[PDB]
Formats: sequence, structure tokens, C-alpha cells
Amino acid sequence: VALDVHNAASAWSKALLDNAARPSGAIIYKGADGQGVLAPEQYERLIFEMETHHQGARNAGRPMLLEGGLDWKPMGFSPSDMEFHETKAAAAREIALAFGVPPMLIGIPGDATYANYAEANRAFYRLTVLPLLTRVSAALAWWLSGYLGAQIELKPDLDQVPALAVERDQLWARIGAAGFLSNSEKRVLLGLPPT
Amino acid sequence: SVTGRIVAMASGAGRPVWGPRDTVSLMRTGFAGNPVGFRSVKLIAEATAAVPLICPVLDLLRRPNAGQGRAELFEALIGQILLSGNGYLEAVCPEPGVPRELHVLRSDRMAVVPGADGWPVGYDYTVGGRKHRFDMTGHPDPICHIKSFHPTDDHYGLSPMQAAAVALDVHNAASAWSKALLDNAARPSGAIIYKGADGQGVLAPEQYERLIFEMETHHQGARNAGRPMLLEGGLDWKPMGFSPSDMEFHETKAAAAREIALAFGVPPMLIGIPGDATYANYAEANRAFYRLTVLPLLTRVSAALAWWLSGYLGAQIELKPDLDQVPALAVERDQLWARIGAAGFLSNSEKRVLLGLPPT
Amino acid sequence: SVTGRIVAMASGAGRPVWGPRDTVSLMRTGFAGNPVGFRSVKLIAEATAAVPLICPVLDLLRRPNAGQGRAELFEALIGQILLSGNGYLEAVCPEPGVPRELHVLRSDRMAVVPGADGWPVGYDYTVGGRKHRFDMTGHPDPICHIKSFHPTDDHYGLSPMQAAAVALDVHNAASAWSKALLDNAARPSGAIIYKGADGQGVLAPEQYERLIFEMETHHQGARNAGRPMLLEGGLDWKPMGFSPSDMEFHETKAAAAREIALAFGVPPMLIGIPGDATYANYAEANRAFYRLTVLPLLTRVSAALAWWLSGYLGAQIELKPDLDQVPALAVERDQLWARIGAAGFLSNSEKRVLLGLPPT
Amino acid sequence: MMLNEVTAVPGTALPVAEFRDHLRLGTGFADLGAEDAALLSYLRAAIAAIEGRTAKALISRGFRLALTAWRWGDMQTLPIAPVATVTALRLVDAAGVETPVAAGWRLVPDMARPRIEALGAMLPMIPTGGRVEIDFTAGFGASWSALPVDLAQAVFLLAAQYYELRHDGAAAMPFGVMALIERWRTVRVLGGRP
Amino acid sequence: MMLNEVTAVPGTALPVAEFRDHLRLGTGFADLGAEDAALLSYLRAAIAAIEGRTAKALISRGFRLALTAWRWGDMQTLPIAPVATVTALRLVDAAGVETPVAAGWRLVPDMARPRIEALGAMLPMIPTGGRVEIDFTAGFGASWSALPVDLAQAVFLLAAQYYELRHDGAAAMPFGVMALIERWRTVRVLGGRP
Amino acid sequence: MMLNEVTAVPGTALPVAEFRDHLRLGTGFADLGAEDAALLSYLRAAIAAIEGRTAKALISRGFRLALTAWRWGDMQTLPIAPVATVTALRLVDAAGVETPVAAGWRLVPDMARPRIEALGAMLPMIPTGGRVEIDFTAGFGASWSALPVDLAQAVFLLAAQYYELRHDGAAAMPFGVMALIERWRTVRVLGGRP
Repeated sequence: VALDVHNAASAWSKALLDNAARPSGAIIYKGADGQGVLAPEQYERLIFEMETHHQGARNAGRPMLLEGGLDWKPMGFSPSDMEFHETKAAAAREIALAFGVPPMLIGIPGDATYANYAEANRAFYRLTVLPLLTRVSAALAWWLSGYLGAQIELKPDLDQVPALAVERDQLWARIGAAGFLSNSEKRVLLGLPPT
Repeated sequence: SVTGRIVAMASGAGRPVWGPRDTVSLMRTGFAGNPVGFRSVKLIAEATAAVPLICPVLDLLRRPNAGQGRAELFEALIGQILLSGNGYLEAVCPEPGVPRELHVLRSDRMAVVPGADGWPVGYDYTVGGRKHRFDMTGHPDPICHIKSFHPTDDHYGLSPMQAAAVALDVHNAASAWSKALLDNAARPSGAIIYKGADGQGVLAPEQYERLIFEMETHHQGARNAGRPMLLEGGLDWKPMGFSPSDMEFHETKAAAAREIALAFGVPPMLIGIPGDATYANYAEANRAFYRLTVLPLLTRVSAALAWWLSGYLGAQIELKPDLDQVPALAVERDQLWARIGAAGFLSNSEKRVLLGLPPT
Repeated sequence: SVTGRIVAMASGAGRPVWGPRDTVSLMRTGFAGNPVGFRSVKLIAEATAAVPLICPVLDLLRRPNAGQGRAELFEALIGQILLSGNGYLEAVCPEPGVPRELHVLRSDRMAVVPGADGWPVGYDYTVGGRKHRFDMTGHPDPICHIKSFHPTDDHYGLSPMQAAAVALDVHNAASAWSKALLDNAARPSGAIIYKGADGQGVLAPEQYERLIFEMETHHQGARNAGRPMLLEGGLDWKPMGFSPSDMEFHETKAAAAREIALAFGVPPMLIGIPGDATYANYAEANRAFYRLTVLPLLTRVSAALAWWLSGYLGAQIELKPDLDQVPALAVERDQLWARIGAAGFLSNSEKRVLLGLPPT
Repeated sequence: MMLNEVTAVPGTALPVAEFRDHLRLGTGFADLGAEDAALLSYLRAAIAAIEGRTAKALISRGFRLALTAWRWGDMQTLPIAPVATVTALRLVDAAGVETPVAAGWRLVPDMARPRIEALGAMLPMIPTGGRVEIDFTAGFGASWSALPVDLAQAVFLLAAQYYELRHDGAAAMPFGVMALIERWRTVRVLGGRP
Repeated sequence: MMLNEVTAVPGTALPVAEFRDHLRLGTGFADLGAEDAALLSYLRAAIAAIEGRTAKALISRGFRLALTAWRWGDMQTLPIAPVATVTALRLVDAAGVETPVAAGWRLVPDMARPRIEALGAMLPMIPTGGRVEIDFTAGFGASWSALPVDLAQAVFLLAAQYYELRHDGAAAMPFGVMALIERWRTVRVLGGRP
Repeated sequence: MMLNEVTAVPGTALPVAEFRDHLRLGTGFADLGAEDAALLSYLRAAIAAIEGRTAKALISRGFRLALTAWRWGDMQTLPIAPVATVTALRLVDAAGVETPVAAGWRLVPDMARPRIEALGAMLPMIPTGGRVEIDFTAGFGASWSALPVDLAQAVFLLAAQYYELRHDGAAAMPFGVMALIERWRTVRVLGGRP
């Protein structure tokens, strides 16, 4: 549902910029009657004084004498910005919600949930990547072991993946500062080959 | 490979498969047309060319051909992958091993041939009505075909510009909205209405040149701003406005300018678009840029050069990005050197093997 | 290569190919026309000239010719690349090696010739109706042709001004909107409406000079601001307003003033345009400027001078930017010296070799 | 752009014998007495009021459209709407050498927007000072019977009004004069540069 | 798009002898025929008024629709609404040769949208600089009796009005002239590109 | 969708002898003199004004509804409202093989929305180019007496009005013509895609 909102709200603004007639005004010419056209002699006079002397940046604001019958009604454009702007941006967040990516990584706008990308990249490799990768690798560990004789395990590294460095600072400085237990007693905790 | 034969017959073996027609028009309307699509590819293609590589073979990559340097090659190579999802590299071999010419063939004029077993047998460089028919029915296989991931197609890539092709046309037309609004708009700063005794009445060209000369001299311009302007009977001055003044599709352009930057994967802070502060202080956004959309792209192309060029050599060569002395990753390098450097319990050579140093 | 031979005969061998039509008009409307497009090129072209180089040959670069210095050469060279996507350098060689003249040929009046095998044989300098026909059918090849990346064209560059050509015409016309609005506008500060006994009636020129002189003396000006202004029968004062007062295309100009700065790649903080704070404190935005749009641009031109000028020498020379003692990269140099200087585990000579020092 | 008529109506093409019947036939005083050539002078005044409000021609008179510069690149909409067969697109120069052209343009007829619409993108350029000049025959048919009869009734509703009361005296019909004209007026919404 | 008529109505198909019953002229006089020259002059002036307000045809005379470029890629809605049996889409060339084409075009009958939709996804192409005239006979029936009677009444309410007042003199019914017409007008809401 | 009537009324089914009594019976000049076949021509004009405003049929004439594509998947609301017994749903192809169907659909009668409403979800598909065609008999009853009498009075209030005054002349009744019709008009509020 959130794809079809985001696809059609984005295509709303495309076809609004492509099918829209806004005028910057309208020179209403009634006449002596309630209705009256102006002759093509008068009409090319009316274009050429509008083409040359009134349109464009360089003619912005000429005082524009209006004789009897003529009148200039300036039109507006009342919804100018923001055509389904928030409902697209809410749907652009629900698509990112379903796959599980944070809004900060993909680049969609929104309120600051995560702080400073040491978290949101660490949240990305912990809620929707490494649970996904440890589930496929558990199936390659069993399907490919059916071709071998001995069964093999196959898991993600969960080490030297640089989005999990904030979980690695936090665990090395905890045990490195624990001075009570000895040197070889903490190489076995951090995953080191003991000496 | 066993199922390869079944998909080949449906497409038709020995016949060129084209894929997307409108590929050449997204280039002129989305990469030569708007700055956001222009800057996003130029920001990536000049970043992947700057990253050094780790292996001989790199002597070819350093000087591929005349007039097309090492860094200029990957800008042409990645610049086709981001634009049309496909990268091509012709190798010209006067010599049998390590062919001394590389040429990025543009992917507008290249077409695949499915062949017998589904994997390609021909590539067709089609300029004008002229074809070439490169052959893949051999061992060296003279063109590496780098695909972006496409789930539905079996022969091409997806080209992120195609995924942002609606948001490009919003940004192209909202920017051209304000251009043609500044070029087609009649605003007056007022209107001197002259009705007359009747409901309608013109004023004589004697009176009309009198009306210009008191308007030309005494009322228009900066220096006559605010004259008290006597209006006799019949005359009246109705001042017009311009009711939407700023901001003609200003936020929908600024939202589409971010969705273009979203698809190519650049952060909004690097390209320069306005927007809410997502990343903080450029130590993150430059590090996020070389980790989510540059180094995954470069390690995928370099993995195809590591295998295509090793087919010309005897021994297979690995070829990966350096991920060291690339100065956008210094916050991941401070963080890893100060972690192990502060671990005083393990000895000197026990952390040179961790940080990657040759031990002494 | 092989594809190129086919490409030539499509366009036509031996005949000049011109490329962009409007590149002579984008210069006057986009570089002499608006300050944002003017400053953006001047910000980059004066940055690439300031970067030192690493190699004899640089003695040519220091003094190329009379009246055109080292820094003045690259301002002319990069100033053609940013404007029209192409850089040209004529070399005059009285001597066989290291030709003692360099000349930035402007890219308005230069045209390529595809030649036989697709790679160029002729360049045509066309001023007026007069040509020169430089020849590329030799080894020294007297013009280096520096291309910006263009995916659709085979002979020219893309020229970021072409990608910002809509945002230039918005910024040129919105700025000229406010100019001609301050020059063509009649606002009155009021209107003394005089109807009369009839619906229409003029006032006699005896009465009218009485009406000016009581308005000229007693009501206009700062010193007469607010007189109580008795209105007898028939007379009436309708004060006019001016309903859009400020802000005529103020944000659409300021959004277009950012998209011009976006396309050339300068940050908004360096050039001085207003906008939301993306970069923080100029140690980043100047470091971002010399890393995303200057040093990738400078290492691409210097890689072409390293190969074109080595065709005049016997031995090939490398020529790269210094990437050292360029004072915008000091935050990448603090960050790397304090990392290894604080790493006390590895010895003294083991870190002089990392930081780039001559070892002791 | 002067657009003077080459020839006017003959006068014998106008339905004066029929307008006497729309004035008083089947009901009335008798045939009565009407200055015959007066009744021709009110038909020419009612047609020329409807030729101006509708920009039609109604009798298929010959025209001469002599204008200096082409408005579009190629289009050149003709003002008098029901056209047929450009007589000539002769092109005079500033001195009067009057060199006609015979190809390069194909008149595309239409009651809405008659055009010249040259072949490709090249319409005959103008000698500097030498106005271009287009002679054409515009209108429905040669006789009065070839007209749309609703437009012919708007002449008879109007020419009888100029006969029934002379000065501008005061007097809302469902299909009046104005309601029969409005499907022949030109509906334009351009006030722009093209 | 010119849309002229090949043949007009015969005049003998118009119900002058029944319109005379409507207007209450007289029953058994020996003259009985002093108005025949003018009664059908107002019936043709009231049908042609309702043929333009409704875009209907009412006598099924033959038409000729000479146009040059197709309005939409395949559809080509015809203006005169109640159609049957499009005769010929003869495709003229740039000049001269007129080749009638079966061409694989269909006809979708409707009172609202009388399309000419093509079956091969593209109507027969048009020689650049040449028109494509379509002969078709459009209307309700051949005689007056085959009409919808309310539209036939709207002619009699209107042509009686032209007979009773000659010039534009001003003078509320439940189903007047206008309220009978309005279920036969064309209701359109597109001002767009397609 | 042409929807022409197969046969019209016979004329002898209309209450001309009763409409003379609604015109002047019990009060009046005498029976007076009325062109009998004229009075039949105003009843057919008042019924056809109320057949159009109500979309009813009132005499139970035979219809032929020949339309190209089905609007819904299965529904197909019939326009002329009081229906009974589809004669045939014959299906012609692009060449005219005219293969009727005899099952697969069950007409669901109703004065509001008469339907075709095929069984399940499969309604007979259309041969490409070969328009489907539905013949049905729609209306209240064969004689004038089978009508709702309030709708019959709206004919007599209207057909007398076309008899009493000929041209469109000006003249708020509680149950007038318009108030007797409004409970037989079709009340629709869809302007949408289904």
C-alpha cells in the first residue's frame, strides 16, 4: 500500500507540472454587449503590446492602461507547493520501515530518531542485516554440507565488520579496564589466541 | 547452467536483445538536464576513480590507452554503470597475454545475444546501421560485462536513474516551471482604468500621449515611487498584485531533489541540497558515502576486473579496494588504532598483527 | 578501437564535428551574467592554480609564455573546462623535446575531426571564417585535449554549466525581475479622486495649480507626513497600497542560486549564498571543496599533462597534485599525525615512514 | 497587414428578393412599399456586422492579405475563416519586383484556424522592406443558397431590425441574433507570445 | 477538419404541410400556398439552429469530413453525432491521386461518441501535405417521421417563433425550446491534451 | 451504444380519444374543432419529452441495445428503465456471423437499475470488433391504461401545453409537469470510474 501511495503521489506532482494551465492573468474583453469578440486587426495589436511590453522579466510591472471594455483579472494558484508532500513523506518512511532500514541511512527526511550514524549503521547491521545474513548462511551451512561428508557450520563473522565497532570499543574498554583479572584471563574473553 | 538452455530459446538465440529503449533519453533529460542527477553521478564516478587498488595487471589499469588515463577510465566505466546499469570493457590484444588496450564501450549502443546455453555469445556495438558482433564463444571472452543487480531482467542492469525517473521529471519540470514563469508572466503594477461617460470609451491619441508622458516621467521608476496621482472623473487606478510571489513548487522540487540523491545513494549533505540535518559534521557523511554507495560499488567492479583480466593471465589475481589511505575512512581508522593502541595488556607484536603492520 | 573505426564513418571522416551550439551564449549569460555562476568558476579555477605539483618539465609550466604565468595558465585552462567541458593546450616546439610554449586555446572556436579510426586526426581552430587544421597524425600530438566526462558524446565534455542551464536562466531572470520591477512600477502613495457634480468632471487649470501647490508644499515629503487634509465636497483621497512589497521570487532565486553552486560542486558556505547550515565551521567546507571538486579535477588534468608532455620527452613523467602543504587539508593532517604520534608502541623510525618523512 | 477586399459583392448575389419575403410575406400589410435599393443597403450592413463578430465572409469574396513579417516560423493563421484555394502568394520586394512563389506552402483549410503551414520548417522569407502578400478567396459559396441557414437567418434577423427601426431605439429571444452567431465566433484563449 | 455537406436536404422531406398545421394558418382556403416559399425557409433556419446547438443532423444527408492530421493516434471522433455506414475514407495524396482505403478501420456507432476507431492500432497513415476526407451519411433517418419527436417538436417550437416575430424583438415554458434540446447536446468536460 | 427503437408506437395505442377529453370535456367551447392527427403529434412530443427526462418508456416498445464493450465486469445497467424479458442477446462478430446466446445471463428487472447481471462472474465476452447486441422490450404495458396515472397526467399536462400555445411564449403549479416527473427520474450520484 505504501508503495502505491509513494508511486502515485510522486506521479501526482509530475503530471501536475505537465497538465496544468495556470495563467498569470486574463485580459477580459466584454464589449458593449455582454459578449463581443475583438477583430483580428485589433487582436494582433493586443498580442504585440502584450508580447513586447508586458510579458517577461524585463517588463515586470508596466502600468498597463485599460480603456473602456478591457479589464485585467490576475489569476492566482492557490495550492502552490506541497501536493501530497507529507503523505508521500510518510509513505516514503513506511517503505523504509518494512524492509527495516533506518530513515537516516537511506536519506529520507524525518525526525531525528538515531543520533550520529554510529548507532543507525550499527542498528542496520543488527536488526535487518545480520539476522538476515545468519539465516541464509545457516541454510548454506546445511545444504552444502549435504554434498560433503562432514557437516560444516557457516556463520557471519561478527568481527571486523566496521559498523559494529561501537559494540567493540564498548567491550574491549570494559575488560581492558578490569585490572583485577590477569592478562591471559582477558585474552580468552575478547577472543584472542591465548599466550 | 542446466536451466540456462530454457531461458535462451524464449528470447531467441543468435539475435540481439536490446532491453530498454528510452535509456539514451534519460541521459539527456536526467544527467545533462538537471544538476542533482548531474552532480550525483559525477560525485560517485570521481570517487571510485580516486580509490587505489591492491593486486603487472595494474600497469594496464594505470595506462589503459591513449588519451584515457587510469582515473579517466573508471569515470567512463562507472559513469556508464550509474547511467545505464551496464559496464563494458573491450580488450585489444596484439600480444597474447595482458592486452595493452582497454576501451569503455558505451552501453547505449551495445546489445547482448543470449546464445545457446543462456550465457551470452555475442555483444553488438551498433552505431548507425553498423554492427560489430563481438564473440564470446572463446576462452578469453574479450568484454567484461558488469551488471548492476536487476531482479526481473536476465541480461542487463537496473541503472538507479531509472528508479528515480519520476523524480527527475518532477525536478526538471518544476525548475522549468519557474523559468517559464519568469519568461511568460504579465504582471502589471497597476492599471489606469478609463471608463468614460459611457460604459466604454477610448481616449484620443492626443490624450493618450499625454497619459504616457505623465506616467513615463512622473510616476514610473524607483525615483517616482509614491506620487499622489490626481485622478479626475472617469479615471481610476486599480493596483494589481501577484498573489503567489515566491515558492512555485519550491518544496516539491526540494523533495524531488532529495529523492534523486536518494537513488544514487549520495547523502544530501555531500551534494549540497538543502534539507534537515541527518548526518552531523562531514566526518560521518563522507564516511557514509564511501561505505554505502562507493566502496560496495567499487569492490563489485574490481571483482569483475579481478576475474576478466585474470583470464588473460595464467595465475588468477585478486583485485580489491585498498580500504586504507583513503582519507574519508579516517574516523574508522582512528577508532580502530586507538582501540588496540590503548589495549596495553597484549604486547607490541600482538597488535602490529591486528592493525596490519609487518611485525618486528 | 575496433568499435571506433565503425563509429567514425557514421559521423563522417575528415569533416569537422562541432558539438554544442549554445556554449558561446552560456558564457555571456552564465559567467559574465550572474555572480553565482561567476564566482563558482573563479572559486575553482583559482584553487587548482594554487595547488603545487610533483614531478625540468615544471620549468615549462612555471613560465609557459609571455604574459601568461603558471597560475594564470591553469586559470585559463580550468576556466575553459568548467565553462565548456574541454581544455586545449597548443605546444610550439622549435626544439624536439619539452616545447617551450603553452597556450590555452579557447574551446568556443575549436572543433574536432574524427578521422579514419575514430580517434581524432584533426582539430580546427575557427575564428571568423579562418581555420588552422592542427594535425594529430604524428607522435608528439601538439594539443592535449582534456575532456570532462560525457556519456552520450564521443568527442567533447559535459560542461557543468550545461547541466545548470535551467538554474542559470531562473537566477538571471529572477534577478532581472526585481531590477525591472524597481524600474517599471508606478506606485502612488494615494490618489485624490475628484468626481464632481456629474459622474465625471475635470478641474480647471486655475484650480489645478492650486491643488498642486497645496500638495507640493503642505502634504508631500517627510516634513509633511500626516497633515489632516481637509476634503471638501467632491474631493476624496483613496490611499493606495503595494501588496507584494518584498520578496519577488526571493526563494526561487535563492534555490536557483544554490543549484548553480550545486552543479559546479562548490559548497554554499564558501561562495556566500544563504542557506541552511550543512557544513559546520569552514575547516570542513574548505576541506570538502579541495576533495570533491578541486583535487579530483586537478588530478585529472595533471594526469593528462603527465602523458602529453611525456610524448615530447623520452622518459615518461608522472605529475600529480601535492596533497601536502595545501592548507585546506590540514584537518586531514592533524588527524593522521596525532593518530600515529600517539601510537607509542611502534618505534620512532617506524612512524617516520608512515607520515612521509625521510627516515633516520 | 492591411487585408482589404479585392472586389466587393456584386449586389446581385444578395437575396434582396428573398429579404422582401422575410420582411413581409404570408403576413403583413401587402408586399407594401420598400425602397428596393434601401433593402440592399441594410443587408450589406447586417452582413458586415456579422462578418466582423464571427470573422467569416459569407459570400466568398476575393481578399488580399499583405503583411510584413511572418508571425510564427511557419504557421500563419488566416483571419477570415472559411477559406478555399490561395489565388497566389506573390512576394513583392522593397522596390516592387513582385516575384510570385508557386510551391513551398500547402493551405490547410478549416473553419476554425485556416493556415498556410509551409512544408517542413521553411516558409518563404520576406525581402527586407518587401512585404509578402497573399491573395485568397474566403467564404462559403458564390450564391446565397450555399450558406449555413442558421447564419443566414442571423442576417435576416438583423437586417430586418435595421429596417424596422432607424435610430438607436430601445426595445431576449431564445435563438436571437446573438445566439445564432456564437457557434461561428472564433474562440481564442491566447494573449501570449505565441 | 472542414466538415462540409455533400448534398443538402431535398426540401420535399421537410414537413411544410405539417408545419402549416402547427402555425394555425387556415384550413380550407383556395389559396393555401402563399406561404410555402417562406415556411420552409424558417424550417431550414430552425433545424440549422438546432443542428449547431446539439451537434446532431436530423435528416441524414451525406457529409464530407476533409481533415489532414488525426486528432488522436487511433480514435478520430466525428463531429456530427448520429451516424451510420461511413462510406469512404478515401486518402488523398499531396496532390491529385485519391486512393480509397478499406484500411482496416471500424465504426463505433453512438449518439455521444461516433468514433471511427482503427483495429490495427493505427489508422491509415496520411501522406505529408495531403488530406484524408471521409464520406459518411450521418442523421436519424431519411424522412421526417424517423426523428425523435421531442427534437422534432423543438424545431416546431423554434420555427414557429421565427414565423411570428421577424426581427429580434424580446418576448419560461416547462419543456421549451431549450429544455427539449438539452438531452441532445454534447456534454464534454475535457479541455486537456488528450 | 446506438439504442435505436426497433418499432415505434402504432399511434392507435395512444389515447387520442381520451386526450380530446382532457383538452375540453365537461367545460369548454364544445368538443370544438381539433385537427385529430395534430393531437396525436403533440402526444408523441410530450411523451418523448418525458421519456427523455425520466428515462422511462411508457408504451412498451421494442428496443435494440447494440454496444461494443461491457462497462463493468458483469453488471450492464440498461438505460430505459421499466424492462421485461430480454428478446435476445445475440452476439455479432466483426464480419456478421450473429451467433446468439441463450444462457449465462439472468435479467434482474427493476424500475431503478435494470441489469443483465450474468451468472457468477462470466458475462459473454465480445468478439474483437464484433459488437454485442441486446434486444429487449421496455415499458409499462401495451395499452395506455397500464401506466401509472400520475405519469400519464404529466403527459396530458404537457401535451395540452403544446396544444394551447405554439411558439415559445411565457406564462408554478403544486403538482405541475415537473413535480409529477421527479419521482420517475433516475437519481444517480456517480461520476466516477465505476
